[PDB]
Amino acid sequence: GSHMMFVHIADNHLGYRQYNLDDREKDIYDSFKLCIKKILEIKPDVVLHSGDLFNDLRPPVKALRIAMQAFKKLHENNIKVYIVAGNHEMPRRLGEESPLALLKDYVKILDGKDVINVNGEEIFICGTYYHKKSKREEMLDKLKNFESEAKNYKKKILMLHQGINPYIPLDYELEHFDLPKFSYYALGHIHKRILERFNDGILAYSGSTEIIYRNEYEDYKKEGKGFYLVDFSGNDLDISDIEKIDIECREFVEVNIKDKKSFNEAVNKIERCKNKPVVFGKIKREFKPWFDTLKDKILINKAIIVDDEFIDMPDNVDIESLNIKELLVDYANRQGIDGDLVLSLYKALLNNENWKELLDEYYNTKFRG
Amino acid sequence: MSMILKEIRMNNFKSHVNSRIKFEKGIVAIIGENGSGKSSIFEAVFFALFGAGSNFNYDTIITKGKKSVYVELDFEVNGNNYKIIREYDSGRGGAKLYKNGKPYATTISAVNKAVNEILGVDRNMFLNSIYIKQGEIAKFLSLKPSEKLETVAKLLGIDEFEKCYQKMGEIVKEYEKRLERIEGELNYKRLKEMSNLEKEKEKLTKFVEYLDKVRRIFGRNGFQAYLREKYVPLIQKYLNEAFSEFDLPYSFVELTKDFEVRVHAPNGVLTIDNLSGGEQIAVALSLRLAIANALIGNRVECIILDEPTVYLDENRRAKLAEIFRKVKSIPQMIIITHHRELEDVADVIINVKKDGNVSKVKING
Ligand SMILES: Nc1ncnc2c1ncn2[C@@H]1O[C@H](COP(=O)(O)OP(=O)(O)OP(O)(O)=S)[C@@H](O)[C@H]1O
Ligand SMILES: [Mg+2]
Repeated sequence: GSHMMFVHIADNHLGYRQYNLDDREKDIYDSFKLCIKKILEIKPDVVLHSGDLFNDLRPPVKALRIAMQAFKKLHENNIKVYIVAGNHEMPRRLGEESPLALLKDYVKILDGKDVINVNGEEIFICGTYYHKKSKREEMLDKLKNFESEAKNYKKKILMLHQGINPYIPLDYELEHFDLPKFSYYALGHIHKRILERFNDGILAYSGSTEIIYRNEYEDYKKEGKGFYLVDFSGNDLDISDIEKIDIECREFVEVNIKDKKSFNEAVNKIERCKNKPVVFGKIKREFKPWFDTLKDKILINKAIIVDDEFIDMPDNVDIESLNIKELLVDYANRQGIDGDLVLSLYKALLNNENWKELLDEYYNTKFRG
Repeated sequence: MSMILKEIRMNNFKSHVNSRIKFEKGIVAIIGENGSGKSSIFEAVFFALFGAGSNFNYDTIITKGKKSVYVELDFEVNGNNYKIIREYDSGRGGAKLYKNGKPYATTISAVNKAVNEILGVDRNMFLNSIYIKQGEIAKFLSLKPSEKLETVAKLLGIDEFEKCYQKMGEIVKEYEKRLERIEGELNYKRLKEMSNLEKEKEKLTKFVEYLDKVRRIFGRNGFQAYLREKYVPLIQKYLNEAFSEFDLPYSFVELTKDFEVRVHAPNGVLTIDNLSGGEQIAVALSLRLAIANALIGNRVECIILDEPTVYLDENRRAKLAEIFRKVKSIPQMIIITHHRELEDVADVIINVKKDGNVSKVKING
């Protein structure tokens, strides 16, 4: 008795065609179809979609299809599905409709309150679409009702597609304290997986569904991309009753080909590879022809042919804000002149001050010629 | 030179018979069909400030029906808050300039020499760094390498030094008459050691020396040339730091001594000659934004770019939208395209429709 399980999923980016590559397009569709399958094979009670199902606002026919099909099944096998539209899905000239509208009888598009019955027990859901940081305020409003309307129920779930302060440290449109106490936070927008306690409840970023940027690979092997299977049986939840489903992605491989020892380590990766990987990074110029050798074990080579001349770090952080004043002074000394003066002679000449003075001064004062 | 545009009002200005427009900061973005009225909004901004000098054709900017032309623009510059006005009634106009409420100059010629120092760049150094007209995204790189060092010498702060040079050339004038003075008195002037005026003659002479050796620390072949050199590497950082986000097939981009662009391909170096339309515009855009970052807190202004996405393909447009968003060293970039991308990433989204020859601005967000 009493058994209620939902699948939290996000950022599929259907329709994305990385490096203009027919294959990578198919890769994105495949890794999604897989999820829908696995999820169809788990007949979970509810599916939470945290946004960015599509890539653009006018996704291609085929992506639209591939979705409408998968979501068809979902609701054909009596699965309830909730989704908030992400940044890629919020129409900018209203009068034109988000692509999500094409899934309207398969899915409920959240921008409000709603309650679902599973095992007579009543649970609470709220969510809303991607809000720029600009309109970040009107948002707090939204989460207020949400908070209020939600106090009444024991179990509550929040769906949002924004980025939040501690979790993306860079570009974010909401902060940690900036949100009320819920039981699970099904989030979208961060592509790396994220799962951790918070405000008595579990917060989560299902993550993407493939490698959309090269930098998600290292992040991919540690934590693996897929979705979250959440067992909301007992009265509470921990990282324990949140099971994670995995999924295989196109493989990436970073080569930094400097010497003979390296060109080999690079071989030790490409063939040590499930399918044809995408290779990226550096490759000294003298090794290029002997790499094109592997142009058939490779999917695509986005690595940089470095000139033989240069042999140092260029991506090396060297924060330079040339302090004009500092430099001028440091310089003038190298030559033999009172920098601390010629500098002062400088500020003075511009503000149209009395130079005679400054000179007449220094002359008598410090000038021992 | 921290400059920002608040709002602007215009009357009888080409297709803009009458309309006012509010300029919110960040990702400002005018948008509209062809001829909606997009560039005029910034033809006008540019009139207000620098009014067409020569007695040019005023039948150009005046709505083809009308007789007059009124434009007034509101902009916070170096902290303060100003307002310039310029008009024209069949044959004659003049320009008033308010400073927080209190006018600093009130004549065509007055407000003129006033707007140059309250901004720091002439009319053409303006179009070379603050207002980048439609067609001229690549202009800079198209310049003679002297013309390049000339416009960069101003945008960097090197011109001021050339002032200090020719200043120190006049200052070495005084302490040389003074020195002649003493020479003339010391006219008719061992066991013979040097007198007091002889000791001053000397000191004053080893002074001039010191003075000149400071003049030359201001010279073209001097500190101007150190500063420059100590500047390129840094610009390069940012150039390549952004050029890469375009995913073009190229190692890095060398930025030379004399601001030449050298595109390192796997077997060879390509110049802005060999690059392609779209490719030129990328490096172009990347360089402008690049120098912006380089003087991050040396001078933080706004920028107007008109169709930055010219020639650029579907992939590149969006890469560039992603770059602009990411851009931090400029508070106001208003951008004028008709393209989808830059829209869907915009703080503001100022829409221009044109109702039969007359244009109407419907500010959004
Ligand atoms: N002196 C004038 N009197 C009345 N209308 C004018 C005058 N000068 C230009 N226009 C009209 O204003 C429209 C162009 O305004 P612009 O700012 O230059 O164009 P735009 O909205 O940027 O369109 P683009 O550049 O092709 S995407 C054209 O249709 C002109 O017909
Ligand atoms: Mg235009």
